[PDB]
Amino acid sequence: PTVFHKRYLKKIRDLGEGHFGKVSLYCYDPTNDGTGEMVAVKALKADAGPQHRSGWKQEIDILRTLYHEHIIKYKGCCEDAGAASLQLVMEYVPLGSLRDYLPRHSIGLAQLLLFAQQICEGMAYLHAQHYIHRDLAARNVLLDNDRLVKIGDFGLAKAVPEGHEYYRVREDGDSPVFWYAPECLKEYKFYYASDVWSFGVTLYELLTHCDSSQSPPTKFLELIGIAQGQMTVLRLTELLERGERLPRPDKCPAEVYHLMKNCWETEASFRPTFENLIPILKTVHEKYRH
Ligand SMILES: Nc1ncnc2c1ncn2[C@@H]1O[C@H](COP(=O)(O)OP(=O)(O)O)[C@@H](O)[C@H]1O
Ligand SMILES: [Mg+2]
Ligand SMILES: [Mg+2]
Repeated sequence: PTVFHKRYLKKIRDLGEGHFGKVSLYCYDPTNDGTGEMVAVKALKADAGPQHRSGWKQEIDILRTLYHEHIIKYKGCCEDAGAASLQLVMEYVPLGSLRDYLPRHSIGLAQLLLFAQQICEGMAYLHAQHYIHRDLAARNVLLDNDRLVKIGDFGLAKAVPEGHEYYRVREDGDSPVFWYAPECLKEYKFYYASDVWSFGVTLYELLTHCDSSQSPPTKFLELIGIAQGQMTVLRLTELLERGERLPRPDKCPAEVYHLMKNCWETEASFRPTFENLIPILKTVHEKYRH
């Protein structure tokens, strides 16, 4: 509901880009003294078409209705006269995403399992609100402090109508295919269980400290090959249907890899829900903590 006046917004730096969104760091200082809050402002590029504009409206509408300790905090909106739409104002998390933080900070196993438990808590809340995230990846998991994680980026999020188990989307170039379950790839159907598959991929990213050489696109493309014409998604669907999976990260405990593999069941109903994962991850974190 809050309205931020463009008048008092001072750009500090960009945090994320590019086609078709941009996240920037601003100081919102109405007193003009410097005591003003630091905010992360997400803007829709003025060049964006109707499809991305109706989607952006949905992203703001969804984030506005969500309230959870593991979901990025919505602060309000700013009128972007130049766009012309709304700029999404949210809390700024200094440590950034796990994708940017982990390659530079060796975090212990216990802490990574805590982040994974918190991701499941935030996701179970999201699923109880009858929404699917559709872009669950380490790049979209923001770190508030060494012990606290927050899910962001609701750009692909959708409301799943009551009584329905899935939502159908179309063939898109920006689809994060390397984080997607086979039902999404082959039938274009996104179930609550499809987000669980993406969590298994996110859990794999965390256990690899988001190392680029071990990332899901890197590993799947080494399996698929780069001279496949328009067939990368087809070869991906085929390798997953044959039971091939991302490997066990170095130092990942066997039980944790088995949990990962269970999130990667080909049959969507054989996967645990986020509600089932919470006590499991609480127990595993407790085992590994010291
Ligand atoms: N609240 C925030 N605080 C700090 N960095 C953020 C915040 N929101 C986003 N970012 C950074 O900007 C990147 C892009 O933001 P995101 O919402 O995921 O946009 P996109 O839809 O283009 O992927 C994130 O991966 C992260 O690096
Ligand atoms: Mg993102
Ligand atoms: Mg996004």
